[PDB]
Amino acid sequence: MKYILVTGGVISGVGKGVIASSFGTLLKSCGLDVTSIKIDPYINIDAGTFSPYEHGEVYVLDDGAEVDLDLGNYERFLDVTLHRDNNITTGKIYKLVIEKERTGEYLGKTVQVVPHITDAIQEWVERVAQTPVQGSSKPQVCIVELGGTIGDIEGMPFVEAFRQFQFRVKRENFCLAHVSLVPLPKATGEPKTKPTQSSVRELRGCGLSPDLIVCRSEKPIGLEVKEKISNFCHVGPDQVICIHDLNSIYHVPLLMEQNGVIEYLNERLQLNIDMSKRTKCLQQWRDLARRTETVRREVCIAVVGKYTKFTDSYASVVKALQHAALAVNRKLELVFIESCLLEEETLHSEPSKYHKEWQKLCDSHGILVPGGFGSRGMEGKIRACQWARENQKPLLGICLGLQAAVIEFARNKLGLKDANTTEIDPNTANALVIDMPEHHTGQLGGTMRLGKRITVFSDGPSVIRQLYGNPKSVQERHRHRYEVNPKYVHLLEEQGMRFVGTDVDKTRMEIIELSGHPYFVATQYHPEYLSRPLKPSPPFLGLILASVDRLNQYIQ
Amino acid sequence: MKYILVTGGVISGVGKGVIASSFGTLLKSCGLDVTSIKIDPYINIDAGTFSPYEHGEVYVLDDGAEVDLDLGNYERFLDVTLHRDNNITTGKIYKLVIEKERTGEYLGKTVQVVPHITDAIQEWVERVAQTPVQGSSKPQVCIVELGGTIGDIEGMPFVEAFRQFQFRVKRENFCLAHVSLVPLPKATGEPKTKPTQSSVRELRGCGLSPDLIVCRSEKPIGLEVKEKISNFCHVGPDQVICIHDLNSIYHVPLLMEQNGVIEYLNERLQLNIDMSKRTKCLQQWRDLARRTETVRREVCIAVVGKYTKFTDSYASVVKALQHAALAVNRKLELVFIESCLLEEETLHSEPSKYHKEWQKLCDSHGILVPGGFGSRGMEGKIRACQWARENQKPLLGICLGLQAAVIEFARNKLGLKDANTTEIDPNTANALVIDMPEHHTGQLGGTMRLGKRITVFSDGPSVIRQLYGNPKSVQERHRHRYEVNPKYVHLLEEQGMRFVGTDVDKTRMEIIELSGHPYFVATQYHPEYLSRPLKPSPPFLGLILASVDRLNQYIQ
Amino acid sequence: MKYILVTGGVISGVGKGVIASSFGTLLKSCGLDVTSIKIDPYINIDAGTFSPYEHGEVYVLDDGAEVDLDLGNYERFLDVTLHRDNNITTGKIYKLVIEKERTGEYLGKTVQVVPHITDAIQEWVERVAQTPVQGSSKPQVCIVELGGTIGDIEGMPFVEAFRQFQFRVKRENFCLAHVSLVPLPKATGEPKTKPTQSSVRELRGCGLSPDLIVCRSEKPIGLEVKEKISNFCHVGPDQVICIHDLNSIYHVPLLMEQNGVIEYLNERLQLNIDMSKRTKCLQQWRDLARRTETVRREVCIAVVGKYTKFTDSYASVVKALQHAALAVNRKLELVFIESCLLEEETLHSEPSKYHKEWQKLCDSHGILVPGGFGSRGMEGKIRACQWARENQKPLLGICLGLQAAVIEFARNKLGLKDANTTEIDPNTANALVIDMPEHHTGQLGGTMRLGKRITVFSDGPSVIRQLYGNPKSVQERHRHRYEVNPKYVHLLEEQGMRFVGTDVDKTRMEIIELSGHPYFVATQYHPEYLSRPLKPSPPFLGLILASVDRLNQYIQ
Ligand SMILES: Nc1ccn([C@@H]2O[C@H](COP(=O)(O)OP(=O)(O)OP(=O)(O)O)[C@@H](O)[C@H]2O)c(=O)n1
Ligand SMILES: Nc1ccn([C@@H]2O[C@H](COP(=O)(O)OP(=O)(O)OP(=O)(O)O)[C@@H](O)[C@H]2O)c(=O)n1
Ligand SMILES: Nc1ccn([C@@H]2O[C@H](COP(=O)(O)OP(=O)(O)OP(=O)(O)O)[C@@H](O)[C@H]2O)c(=O)n1
Ligand SMILES: Nc1ccn([C@@H]2O[C@H](COP(=O)(O)OP(=O)(O)OP(=O)(O)O)[C@@H](O)[C@H]2O)c(=O)n1
Ligand SMILES: Nc1ccn([C@@H]2O[C@H](COP(=O)(O)OP(=O)(O)OP(=O)(O)O)[C@@H](O)[C@H]2O)c(=O)n1
Ligand SMILES: Nc1ccn([C@@H]2O[C@H](COP(=O)(O)OP(=O)(O)OP(=O)(O)O)[C@@H](O)[C@H]2O)c(=O)n1
Ligand SMILES: [Mg+2]
Ligand SMILES: [Mg+2]
Ligand SMILES: [Mg+2]
Ligand SMILES: [Mg+2]
Ligand SMILES: [Mg+2]
Ligand SMILES: [Mg+2]
Repeated sequence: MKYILVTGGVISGVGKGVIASSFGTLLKSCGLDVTSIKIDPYINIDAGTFSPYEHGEVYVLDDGAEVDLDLGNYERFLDVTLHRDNNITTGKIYKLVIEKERTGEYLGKTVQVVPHITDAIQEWVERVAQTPVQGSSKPQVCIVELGGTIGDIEGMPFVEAFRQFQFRVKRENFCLAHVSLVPLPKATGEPKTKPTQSSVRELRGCGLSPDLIVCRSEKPIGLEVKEKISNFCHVGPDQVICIHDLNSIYHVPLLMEQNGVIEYLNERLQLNIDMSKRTKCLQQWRDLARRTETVRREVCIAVVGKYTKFTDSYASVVKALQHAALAVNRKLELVFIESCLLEEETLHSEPSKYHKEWQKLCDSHGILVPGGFGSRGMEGKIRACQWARENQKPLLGICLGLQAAVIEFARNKLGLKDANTTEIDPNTANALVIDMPEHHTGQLGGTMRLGKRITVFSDGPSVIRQLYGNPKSVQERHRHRYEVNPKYVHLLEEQGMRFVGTDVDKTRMEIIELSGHPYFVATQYHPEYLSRPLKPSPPFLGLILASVDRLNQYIQ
Repeated sequence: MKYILVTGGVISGVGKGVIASSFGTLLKSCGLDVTSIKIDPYINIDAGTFSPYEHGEVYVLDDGAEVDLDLGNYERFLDVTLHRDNNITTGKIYKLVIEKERTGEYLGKTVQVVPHITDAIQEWVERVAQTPVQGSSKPQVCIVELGGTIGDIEGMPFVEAFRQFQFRVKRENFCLAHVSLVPLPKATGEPKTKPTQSSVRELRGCGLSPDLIVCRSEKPIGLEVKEKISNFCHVGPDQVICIHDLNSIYHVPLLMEQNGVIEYLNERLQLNIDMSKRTKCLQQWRDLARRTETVRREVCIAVVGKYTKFTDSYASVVKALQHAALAVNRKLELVFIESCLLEEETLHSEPSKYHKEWQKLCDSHGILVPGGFGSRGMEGKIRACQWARENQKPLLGICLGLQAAVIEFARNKLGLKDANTTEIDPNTANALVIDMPEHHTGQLGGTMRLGKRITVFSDGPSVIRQLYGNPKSVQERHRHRYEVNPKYVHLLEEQGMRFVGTDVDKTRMEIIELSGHPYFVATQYHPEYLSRPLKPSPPFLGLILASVDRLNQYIQ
Repeated sequence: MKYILVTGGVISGVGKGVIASSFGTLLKSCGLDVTSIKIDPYINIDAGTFSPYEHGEVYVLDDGAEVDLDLGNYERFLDVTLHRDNNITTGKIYKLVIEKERTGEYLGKTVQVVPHITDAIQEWVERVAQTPVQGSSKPQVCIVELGGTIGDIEGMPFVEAFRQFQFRVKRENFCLAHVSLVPLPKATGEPKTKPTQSSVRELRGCGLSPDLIVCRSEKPIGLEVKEKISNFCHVGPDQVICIHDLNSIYHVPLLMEQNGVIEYLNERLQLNIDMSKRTKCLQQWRDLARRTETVRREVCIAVVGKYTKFTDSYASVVKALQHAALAVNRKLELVFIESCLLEEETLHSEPSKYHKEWQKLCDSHGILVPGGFGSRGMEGKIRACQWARENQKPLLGICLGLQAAVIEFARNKLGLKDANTTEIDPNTANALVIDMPEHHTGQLGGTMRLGKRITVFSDGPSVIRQLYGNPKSVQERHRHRYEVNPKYVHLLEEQGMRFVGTDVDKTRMEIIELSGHPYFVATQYHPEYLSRPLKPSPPFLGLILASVDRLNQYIQ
């Protein structure tokens, strides 16, 4: 088992995740099995506490784990399926060790950070690196990405663990890549290597020695800066890799392959890649990165979102839209519309922003209501679903656009003008959405539907069955708690709201599709968790093909 | 509230505990209320897992907590009663924070070491420093002793916490004392200040600045070494305190008062001691420290102990014996006798060590069987209790010498030759000791008798009632699980084994005293937890007064 | 004597010189006597070895010292006269100590870096801080600017010296200001305080504690960044000073006075400024900084310079031009014309750049030939002087434009077509410029005319006498070696080349002024060494007033 550790230098927002993912993509293209581990030095255990407006985009693995979005980035770039243990945190390690000590399996000894916490870290890393992530074959390389910057208090147990680890796994199996900031004060316009010198000094002091240096700057750095860095950091000048700000993120593995990273890793980790097939063709990645700078025709999509700030709060959604638009060969223009600026309460307060938001929503080609874990701004979501329903505008709803869609449908098409949720307003005669928790053996009470579940379609006349390649079932990822009530599902089925897919027991409803409309569908699950750069997801594919009037042509 | 933080320098075994305790003793003598906090950077939560041969001498507070022996040292030197929270560890802090995060009282934020763990440490320290330890009056100074050496990974959260803390409590209320090693290579016989320079550099880097430097050497250091240290560490030359190896530990507060520490603390922390009464007489401490170097007549006591190694494995016991001997005005010579080297199995293996151990046990004036948390070597304890019973040699048993004494009494005086425990050999018709756990409301099951409990004596003719000042009750500290069976307690009461004291409900037995013997008593509790330098404990007092034939004279 | 030390943080080009000069300007305006010391950690002793294309603009003090240009910046901003010892370097200190040791005035002891080099540094600093720089009154504050970044090997003796020094001069007389880089990666657009945290940690470790933090960013930083910095660096949030990129350098003292630096220094150094007169009016500095952003009408000046690169290679010249243009109330547009691109050798090689350079020289309003210490490109200087002479374009020559002007005058007006220098081509019958070195008692041989010398004018009809306020003499600064030959000075005086000023002995010639021309003058000295922001120098004043046809109007 070979390891590649990716550490960070001067500051935090220095670009470690894209470097690690690109390493993975290169090695994958060369024919290797690659897993990856992300280490977060914060005290949390999961993302089930994280507020959406505070961190954004809980990513859900197919075993039901709510983890960092960085594991989502690895899943997209490497095309693998990671588990909950592929994400180590400080809280997880300290909890495992404190519990082990409290049930007396250290045999009365004093448990200390060194060596017990570092032994725990090393055993965890060695353990989850042999777990298969692509089928059943063992991985051959593991990319470990360490969060934070060297010198911080929070990351010291981990660098101590990895010093000992580099000697435990026989250094010919261990490579370290250091990502640092080469700043450039515009008072003189010269790249400064002094912060990199300091950070590599701290790294050497802690016991680790870099094999690659990845510099982060805005344009390329010359050979003099490269030679100064290789002199102070003890690498070769070819092992100093410059990654400037490129067009897209899909150009970073190509820029890494242009700097000859594959040959250095093939000799340093003693892999035995046969460097003959075009040097392990990254051919379709080249096609995709070329399309990213070629598309011209625009498609405008609206995103009715509560936390309009985009500190990665709709990351998987935006990326599913991008992967869909690139395969449709069109440029994506994304509009973010606050959902609370759509209710006429703002009209009562000040009509200016109300009107401009409504005009931005009106001049769009398609609508996407994402799933906010909450009820704040749901009124705007109902208004937007209604507007799109009575204007023949294509719409896709995600885990809450289903609830909002069925609510507005009942309200303004079946006369149940008091239909609402039990999310809020739990005092309602017409509870259109109810709470049907999961009851699996091993539960006392009930919890969400979490993870990969099977879904079976109903009948013939539906487009979602076509976009999915006409299969009988489809496995997707669920993170919901509330459903719709079957009384009403057969009430509002005579009126135009067909239910196309649901579980094997037919007790819940997952995909609605109101007929007599170009594209009006909704899903309880999240389709943006299985969207990859080289294979988009069929719901977003259809939403893009409909918003530019290419859907029917694509069906045939 | 004023604080004094005591940190450590070059190595670990540098003498921090005695420095902190002596600070406390000085300030106490000057008329102040002093509490103290001990910080252990290890991952454990309590000492209930610690093996006795691994750390030695679990100390039991009077609320039932099993803590470090350093809290025992503070209790002896300061004459206070500390609680479980006066002993912070890394495990306690990380467990409190992980639990707070897992029940969502950080409100969805990311919990990080800085600032959340350091905020937790600061709030804990501020909290337990206002808890009264002497009656009900609030403390005025708090001595915080930080374990480990500056620069270690385990102690970084704590020094970060205390940097922020020094600014939160208004520096005129915060003083730091740094204890360092001044080594002396005998190749040249000159004290070296260079390691102190390095450690104070690391301390300054982490954000703290010393107010006192306490050097640790074998003989005094001159004024040139003192001036070099004050030059590199930014203190005055009078704030460099030399503590060499003295006669006893009772000379350290006197040596601190000779270096004018009280005046510096009175001006630096702005206490308002009225330095007139002999400068706050340490008079009876002077008497005790003088007696330590004056006593001449010897008394030899045997300690039948399993783990003959004395890495502080019988600390409170040995110190109770010392406090008893000093008030009796005699020198104490302590013999450690392995309990497993008394059973004739070693006689079968090799009789040499068997015979020499038995001769050491035979030429002693008194026997003390301590309480080992286990059953290893109990056979030797039975043999020793029997030998002392049939030779009129004074004996005191502690929490297991009671069980061993009653076992040998039954065996070799009432014919129940198969009497044993349920500790080991749970298959016995004659279970002399049984398991009567505590059942207090708030329990599901049963746990030990732990902490301070009341004890009432039975009748008139007993010496233990006399040594205790003839009170009706006495509060002591229990850490036992097994008792004796009442059937047998009234069986072997006609034969000479009187039961003098027990609980209020008379369902257990605590003090046995077999009459027709100079001094043969036993106790279920531990009397060595309430033994102080200036007031010994009556059981050990009587054991010393009997082993030198001064008991009857002392009674009158 | 009060001290202010200015140190540097993360990188080198962080802006220390302007911060130190602005401190000086503020304190000067408040009515204090201020001196300043610059510490360069390089091994050189003077700038007499520095190549002009390598460092640029040797500045000449009025005692004959060739020093850094930073002393020129202090002289301009503070309006003082510094000496050679106001510029400490590593070479100076180590040479003084090595020589002291080699002549046995350490009395046989071992001389070590600590304490002997640091004692030398401290005595030097204490010594030159009491030397008067403005008349004869003792200074009251001293600004010490330490070059380089904390953590470098070259600057460790100096920070050790200043730790000891802060305690030697009684901390109430010592203040430290730390200038650091707050970088801003545009991937997220958030200012990062982590490098400042690291550098202040190193600074604290070395023994110094900041009193002010001066952050360097492109736009202002908020109160959250300010609070994070004050938390980690132990200052108040008002002592965190943000200096963004402003219009000019004359806005930095005003931005410092807006952040209340004067009040903090008045309380911290216990100066006794009476903060009543507008809080010590920086009134004419306000006028000048306002004019910097108000001037509209343009004036274009050409600079025929060898090393067209401007790494501060014509700093004093460009600044004299700016100070002149601002008082004339016009905007200055400066053109840099390579002197070697004017000889027709480039015409033979490629005429494109030749022609474009000649067109840039042709479309200018005035010409300035600066003094290059050499002979490279002098041919272009002769061509430019000739072009300006036969086109009635105003010209000013500086220490080599005098030689070039007299050479072209002889050549193309008196028929001596082989007139040249002994600088190059030492084989010439018509040596128009000769070498007349200085012979002062205390010399074996000859050296340059270096430092402040007196100059007496000749007669009535001249404009340079008018621009100087019609004085009899003027003290200027000389750094030349070659002069003109008196035979020829009376040869080409009938032809239109009048000599207006020279020494007291009339053996050399300093100011030529060819009549029958708007403004054609030349000077052997450098007038750009006495040019101040609030009083320009008369030669450049006249050159600007002539290039915009305002000279004659200004004369009356
Ligand atoms: N394979 C990846 C990796 C990165 N990202 C996105 O690109 C942005 C920048 O990535 P990253 O390198 O992780 O930036 P930072 O997290 O700010 O830098 P660091 O990890 O060093 O803290 C992130 O929002 C991430 O969602 C992505 O699209 N796909
Ligand atoms: N470990 C080091 C490295 C360099 N220097 C000093 O730093 C100075 C160079 O300044 P700087 O430009 O900041 O260093 P660079 O190596 O050039 O780094 P940068 O890329 O930021 O320019 C030199 O005088 C050198 O003596 C030092 O003292 N200690
Ligand atoms: N008030 C005190 C403090 C110390 N001791 C005893 O003296 C010995 C040495 O004390 P200490 O200073 O704590 O030594 P170390 O623990 O080895 O040093 P450190 O705390 O720095 O690790 C210990 O066994 C302790 O039991 C004591 O009798 N009474
Ligand atoms: N921060 C310091 C302190 C001292 N020195 C050097 O260390 C040498 C002194 O050696 P040493 O005896 O080890 O230092 P001392 O201060 O005397 O420490 P010690 O008490 O161990 O003798 C001197 O040459 C001095 O230049 C140094 O380089 N850096
Ligand atoms: N009072 C001053 C100070 C600075 N300068 C000029 O402004 C430029 C930047 O000044 P400085 O702060 O010294 O920049 P650096 O030298 O690059 O930064 P540092 O001193 O920290 O190395 C320099 O070219 C200098 O000539 C100026 O005009 N007048
Ligand atoms: N001395 C310190 C300071 C901070 N942290 C950790 O650093 C993380 C914060 O990351 P970063 O953003 O890089 O630190 P900031 O203080 O916010 O610095 P910056 O201004 O660059 O954002 C937190 O988890 C905190 O636990 C640490 O380990 N050691
Ligand atoms: Mg990242
Ligand atoms: Mg440099
Ligand atoms: Mg100790
Ligand atoms: Mg020495
Ligand atoms: Mg500078
Ligand atoms: Mg941050």
